Amino acid sequence: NAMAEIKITPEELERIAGNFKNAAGEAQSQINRLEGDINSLEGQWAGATQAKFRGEFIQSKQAMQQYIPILEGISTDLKRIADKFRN
Amino acid sequence: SNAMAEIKITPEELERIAGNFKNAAGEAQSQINRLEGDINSLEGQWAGATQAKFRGEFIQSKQAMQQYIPILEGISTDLKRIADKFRNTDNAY
Repeated sequence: NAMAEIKITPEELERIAGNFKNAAGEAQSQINRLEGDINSLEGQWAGATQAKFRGEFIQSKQAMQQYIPILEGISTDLKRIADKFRN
Repeated sequence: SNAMAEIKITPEELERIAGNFKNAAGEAQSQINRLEGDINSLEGQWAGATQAKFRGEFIQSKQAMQQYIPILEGISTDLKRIADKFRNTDNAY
């Protein structure tokens, strides 16, 4: 009985949409904290070293800036269908 | 502290920052894994274009994390390598 398929409802869709929205927020928080770490290294070692790490970090940030809107889009799509069920 | 004035960070400080990047890479992988579980849990209840819509959007999110995670891992690994190099002139003389 424990393994029964949980049937889709608007409540389930909104719950999972929430998971995606929350994941987007956590991801943003993470990149903010890591940026702080890279900022903290400025002036603490050779400029060539800082340039390499800043460059890598900006590449990671660009990947994150693609990722977050995709998660938000999934959340929106789930909510759109949830509203259909309710209406 | 380093013999060289230009180096204002200790090996242990670099290792700490490297730990933040490693933790972040782990957390990102755990996140995409749990979201994958969610998509997988719904997939069999969708059909046609709707099923494909969610599957494809999720694949796109997974691809973005496949860019992101190795960059963070690389930063962590490289910070630790530099820590090892700086150690030779840290509190040495």
